[PDB]
Amino acid sequence: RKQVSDGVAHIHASFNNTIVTITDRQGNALGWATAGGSGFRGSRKSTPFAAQVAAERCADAVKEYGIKNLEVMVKGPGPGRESTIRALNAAGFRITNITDVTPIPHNGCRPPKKRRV
Amino acid sequence: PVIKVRENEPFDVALRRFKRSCEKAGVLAEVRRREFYEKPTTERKRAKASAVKRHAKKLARENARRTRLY
Amino acid sequence: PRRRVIGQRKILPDPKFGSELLAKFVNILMVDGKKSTAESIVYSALETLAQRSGKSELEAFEVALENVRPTVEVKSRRVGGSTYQVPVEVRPVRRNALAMRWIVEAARKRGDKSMALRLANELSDAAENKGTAVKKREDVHRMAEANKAFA
RNA sequence: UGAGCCUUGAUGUGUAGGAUAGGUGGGAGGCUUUGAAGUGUGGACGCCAGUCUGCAUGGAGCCGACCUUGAAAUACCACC
RNA sequence: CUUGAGUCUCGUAGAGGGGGGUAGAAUUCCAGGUGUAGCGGUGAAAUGCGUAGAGAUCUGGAGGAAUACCGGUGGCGAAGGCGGCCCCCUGGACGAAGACUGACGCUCAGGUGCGAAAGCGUGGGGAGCAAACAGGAUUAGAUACCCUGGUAGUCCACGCCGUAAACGAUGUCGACUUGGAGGUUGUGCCCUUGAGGCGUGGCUUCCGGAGCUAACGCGUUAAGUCGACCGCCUGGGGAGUACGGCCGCAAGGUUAAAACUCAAAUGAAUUGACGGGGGCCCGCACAAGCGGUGGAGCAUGUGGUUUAAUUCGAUAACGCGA
RNA sequence: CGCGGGGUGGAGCAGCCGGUAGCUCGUCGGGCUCAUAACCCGAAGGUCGUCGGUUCAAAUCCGGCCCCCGCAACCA
RNA sequence: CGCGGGGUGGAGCAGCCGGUAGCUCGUCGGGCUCAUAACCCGAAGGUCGUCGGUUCAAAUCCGGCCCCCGCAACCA
Repeated sequence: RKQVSDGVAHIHASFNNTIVTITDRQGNALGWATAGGSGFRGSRKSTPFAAQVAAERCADAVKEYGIKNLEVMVKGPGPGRESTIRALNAAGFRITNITDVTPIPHNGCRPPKKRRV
Repeated sequence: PVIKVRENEPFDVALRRFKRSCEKAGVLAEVRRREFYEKPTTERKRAKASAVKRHAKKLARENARRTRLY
Repeated sequence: PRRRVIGQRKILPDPKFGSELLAKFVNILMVDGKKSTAESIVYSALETLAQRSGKSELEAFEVALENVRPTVEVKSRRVGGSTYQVPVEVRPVRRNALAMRWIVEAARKRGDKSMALRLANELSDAAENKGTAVKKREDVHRMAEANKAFA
């Protein structure tokens, strides 16, 4: 595999599960990991800790690519948002940019109905 | 909330800054709001109710303040 | 309780070695307020243990204790629909107690004949890092690890 | 992109162990100015101990039955 | 005659209406790249989608619907309602001065029109959402709430429907009666010496006086003090139902009884009690621990059954009166 | 009369080779429960309609009989 | 009869060189749990159908037999 110095970390942070995907700067995904994949289910995988460990796993996976610089793109609302980036930092990439990329419509599609609980 | 880490800037500081930016944006809040459909009526009601509450806080409480507690 | 925290009561150190911890252990062991018998048993356990491992009577005991002390235990919050066991850092006073209690339990369980002998055996096991108390400790730790997501 | 083949190279951890022993027969010394041991490392394999090999440097020696072992040297060798 | 009512002049603010363009974000799908085992979902799960390569991620395309921020107890409209930006057609409101008309006004049974959402008809459209429906949960059951899907419908055109807690639960028009704090939109003067100072008009939010009110409350935007016109009520149920008429493609709307039946039904406020309302606090209430009961045998009391009688009582009763 | 389903624990639905002998509601038992329809634990109820035989496994494969079904055909 | 797959822990799917001897659900113990399941930890169950041999590694490569598959061909 071709080594690459700089890339992006996409952090899809949902309410139920965090997904971290490291990619090159062009768009092509190198590796990924998830809180659900990291051995957490239901209550556990919707937590900051879980997200962090997913991030760590992802980092581990893209060791062979030899990535030093990293820009982070954080998507969605969740626990795995601050935690994940911290984890990434710990894992030892130079974090270059921290971007928020939550899809906010400018009033477009009707959301689903409100839950009655 | 696009941000770039400055030269010889700590990670933690950067993170904090990012968080602040996010807060300013009100992105999370927006997301929360758009999770489910709010009927127009409901939306109206909240807005008016909230306004009323605010008004109550401002004036009635001020009146109370004039008189000492003990 | 709700209203007021209270200062822990005064405990006398045991006559043989002059130790608070030892005294506490003896107390824990004791049943039906027969302290003397319990203390004798404890002493016996110590002596045998000392013979086995060398060192001193007290030092060996301490070492044994060390291998069964829990860094972290869990508690049940249960805020959700289902129960969530949450880990908590267990304080110095409590940890020591817990280990002792576990040891005692192990001793009680054990299939050897005399109580003192059983206790000694348990201590030895603890020192070596096998046995019942140690297992219990591991389990406790394991649970905490499992539920580390909650904090 | 799959896949054969004349050919010349590499590849092979039961534990005894100089340590990454496939087996049979002919055998006691093969290689060394169409350049030997030691050093620098480019690319491969890997059971992390090492093994083969490119180019540079070096210029007069490394490896044998060995002590062990159910089987002995990749001292040269042909058959696969 | 000019004070009401209207016309003309110049401005002003506006999601007022109709028509036609366009912009950007986001969702969905399609095609392709990267990539590898999960994704999704919940209180927890499962159905569901995934190694036939999903989810994630990037590129390109399609199409529909709605318009983040601005945005406000802000604005406009008779009400219903109206929200990206641009243009075309178009209705009303307000102010400034003048000039004109000269009571031309107010209200309105029948009548006529406009009238959310759903619904209907014909023809288009269809991304998202979603009655119905299906499956998965939950449950005693769950024809629900939750989850995964999902069709009418929502969108457009032209017709119909004519109702909503269509509410300020407050008809319209006019006059008069103490105050304060704002918002919005004009406009006159003033050294705008500055975001200001002093007025004067329109619409508007809150508080409160007199008065009014069953009280709650209303209070110059009246539910006060009066006048003009209209609409409507006459105990609760039966019933806004039946019959008949009129209207409607239908759904149904509208008009609108009676028998029979009860002595109530209601409104506001009051004291409690209660709440799977909220705040503060306590108790071996939980938590933290130690020892029990529930199994055994016996003692003992009770229930029951039996008995000639198994004395009567207790049932925070049951080693209780004893 | 002939031909396809088969015959059970208070009723019902029981895993192609005969060795598995049930599950639902029900009744009792006891605490939960402010109250139960509860959740949960355990307990009494058979013949496998019947008469026989192939075989140690038989109700469980076959010969006949009694019924319940279903059949479709008939009727001077 | 001839020819391609191979034959296992209660069932199933097990990493080209023979030295690795499993994973899922299952049963039991415990941990947590209101519950149940999910979840965590650990524990009993082999022959590798079989008979042999190349070799210290063999079920793990080969010679035969018993079956399960699959084959496609045949039948006076």
